[PDB]
Amino acid sequence: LRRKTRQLK
Amino acid sequence: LIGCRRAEVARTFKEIQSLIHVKTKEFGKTLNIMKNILRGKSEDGFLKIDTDNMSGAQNLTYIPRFCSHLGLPMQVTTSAEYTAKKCKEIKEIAGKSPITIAVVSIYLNILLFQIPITAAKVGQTLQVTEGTIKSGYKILYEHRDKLVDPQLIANGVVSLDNLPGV
Amino acid sequence: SFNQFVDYTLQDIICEDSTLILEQLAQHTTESDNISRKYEISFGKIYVTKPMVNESDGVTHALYPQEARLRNLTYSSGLFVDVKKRTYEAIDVPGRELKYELIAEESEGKVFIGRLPIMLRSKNCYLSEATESDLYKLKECP
Amino acid sequence: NAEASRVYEIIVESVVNEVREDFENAGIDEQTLQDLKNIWQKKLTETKVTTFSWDYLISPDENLMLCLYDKVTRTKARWKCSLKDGVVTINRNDYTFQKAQVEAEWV
Amino acid sequence: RITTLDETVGVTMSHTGMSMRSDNSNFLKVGREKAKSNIKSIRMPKKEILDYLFKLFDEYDYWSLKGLKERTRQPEAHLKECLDKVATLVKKGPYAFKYTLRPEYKKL
Amino acid sequence: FNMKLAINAKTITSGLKYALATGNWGERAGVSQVLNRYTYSS
Amino acid sequence: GYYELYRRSTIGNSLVDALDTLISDGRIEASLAMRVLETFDKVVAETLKDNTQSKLTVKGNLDTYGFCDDVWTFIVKNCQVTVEQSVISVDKLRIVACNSKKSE
Amino acid sequence: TSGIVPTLQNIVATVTLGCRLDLKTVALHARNAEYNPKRFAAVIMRIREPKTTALIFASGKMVVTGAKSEDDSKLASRKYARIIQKIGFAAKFTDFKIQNIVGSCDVKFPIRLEGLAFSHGTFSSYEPELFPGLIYRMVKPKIVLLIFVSGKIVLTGAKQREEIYQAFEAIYPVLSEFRKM
Repeated sequence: LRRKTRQLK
Repeated sequence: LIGCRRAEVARTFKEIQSLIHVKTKEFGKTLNIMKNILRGKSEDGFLKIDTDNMSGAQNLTYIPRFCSHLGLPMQVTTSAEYTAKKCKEIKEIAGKSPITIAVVSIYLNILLFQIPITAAKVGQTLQVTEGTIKSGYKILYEHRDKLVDPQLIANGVVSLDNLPGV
Repeated sequence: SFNQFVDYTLQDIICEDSTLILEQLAQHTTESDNISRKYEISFGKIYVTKPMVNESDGVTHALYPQEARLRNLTYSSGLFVDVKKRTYEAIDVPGRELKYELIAEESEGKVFIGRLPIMLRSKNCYLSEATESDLYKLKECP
Repeated sequence: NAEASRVYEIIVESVVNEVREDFENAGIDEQTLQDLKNIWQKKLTETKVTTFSWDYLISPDENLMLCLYDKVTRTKARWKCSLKDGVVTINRNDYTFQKAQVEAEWV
Repeated sequence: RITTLDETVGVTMSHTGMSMRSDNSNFLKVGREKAKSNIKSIRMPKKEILDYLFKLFDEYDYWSLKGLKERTRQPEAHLKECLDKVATLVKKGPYAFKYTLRPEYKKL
Repeated sequence: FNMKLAINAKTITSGLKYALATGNWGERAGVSQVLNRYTYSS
Repeated sequence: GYYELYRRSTIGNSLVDALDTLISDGRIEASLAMRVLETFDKVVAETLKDNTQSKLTVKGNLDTYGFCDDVWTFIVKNCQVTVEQSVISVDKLRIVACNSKKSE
Repeated sequence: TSGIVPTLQNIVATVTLGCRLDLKTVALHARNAEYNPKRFAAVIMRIREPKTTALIFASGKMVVTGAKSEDDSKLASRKYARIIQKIGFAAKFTDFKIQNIVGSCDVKFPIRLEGLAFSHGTFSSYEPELFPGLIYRMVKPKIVLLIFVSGKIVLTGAKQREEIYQAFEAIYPVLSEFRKM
């Protein structure tokens, strides 16, 4: 239920 | 790679596999399947004469790219082209791969024109073991007059004594 | 304007969005996998080369504007950037602030990002430092 | 060998050192630690190997040892192996080593 | 100022596109470092499998298929053949897609 | 991961070549025109 | 729990005949003997790897090999070994090896 | 015609026994046997006086490799069946079939392989950067050939002697026409 990759500004 | 070999602009295997992370097994088998099915489709459709377009070695096409990666002058490129063309006459290097014979011919012409680059740098750039280059240079050291371009020594720009001893 | 764009504005544009960070969390599907990773790529300096052209067979030679005009080529120079890669790992446990540490795997690093067309007689073209008779040698009008 | 003798001495010292509390957990007397020593090295003096200061089927006074391996490289004739961390015996003489490269030609 | 490379253009294009220099950096080589783990197992007798399965359901009632594969180290076909005889998967409950023991073996 | 596949140089190359070849700027019209080589004053 | 290979050593068969004498005397029970053999193998396996420095090489000719129950068995005849040199020939020798991967 | 008859070096055959075999029992009881359950789901053995290797499977199928001739494979299968009978299992020669025969030969002259691949291209495929030997697939019979610049020709994928012999007889005139130096 997780999001794996994400963007860090 | 079939498209590269179709237009006399053929590439090698290592630079293809540097881009596509694929093993040699399925790539070779897929190449054989492609060649068989394209020849079958050409026989079913418009027949085409090969006249050395999907030749296995094609070592004459790999000379100027490696010379440009080494930054050699174009006269050295033409001399290495003549050397690679004349390597078909020698029976002791006929079974060698086109890449290694191109590399050793390029190194021989570098030592002929006294281009100040090392064999270690050539091995680092062209990803060839220095032992293979040394073995090719040793086996081509006896064949002096069969590889050096006769009008190059007729013009006096190169000489046979510039090659270092083995 | 073209000299200002090549010499200064290219570097500013690279340094504006040089840092690019991708974050991977623990993937808590099992208790052995509790590692958070952070991959940062940073574009360092930009280098612009002299004008050149690559051929069909991969042969690259320096291109001059007369040859570029006759062969229907583009009078462009490659751009390279010094990219630095940083990989960070951390123990991902609840109730504790994440502290990322370097894995000491930093490879460096010119990589081709594109051919910028070069305005003639800029600070980058061949004709800039050419003298008079050199400029007729290249089949150009003085 | 003196090296194998001191290795055997420190091995038997560590063995009689680490297990005393586990034996005391069983409720036996401390003299069990004593006489079990006396049957050991005396039997070693009966071994007479190391000097102590104390038609085709599978079917003591025999040469044998036990060891550990990591990788075995097998060819048509050669049978090389990176054998590691055991104790060998040759003609009733025990020796201790780190690594051995064993190879033999197939008949 | 920006830096102009004064060397030969071919040296700069050596690292371009087709470059038969192989890539050597270990940045994000996840496919290389997670394809090296392979599971291999054989057909051991059923009795020890059933005893270990009963022990693990006695430890906790609900498990996933990949968790069972990484715990008891079985082939997928043989693990399925051992599971479907004495256990079943939840279809619509809150613990769906998880194997659990049969209702007749709850009281054991 | 491949660094050559990571950065696609043809994005910048094709963007610059399309913006300088045609008059369209981006992705204003007629920003770039064919040079008028009729006389020197032109 | 390591492998149970260590039973055939000279210290191994010395221990098994000693525990046979204890069983005949009846002051040490059975599972106690099994666990003290287990910790004996543990102690010797941990302490055989750290405090030794010598080497050898083996030059021989095999006759029969086998790989069963995840252990390797070899027989070698007329083999030659070097001490740490000094060399001596062995008429018959048997090699039993276990994998470096730890069990249990 | 040919001045030299090619000789064989490996014959691979199979025999089905019609019985169930336990891999652990034949791995432990037999002397020269190896079994890696984590790697290959069969037991491997070999014998020296024909120098042949047996792939023994659990279903009773078994494969013999490394036979020089047909009678060598026959006696190897006989001794393997004796080993199975004497090890504690019942087996019978229900079906024995030879399925692979290879051979090697020399012509003792260099061959221009580039011209060979240019002329006989519809049956051959060349890739010297992977393997220096030309792979030739002739349509009748089903024999593959490995061609080398030293004149060493390797014929592979045969079942009997007449097909490999006629394959060499057909490949001799199209290869003897090429001469180097």
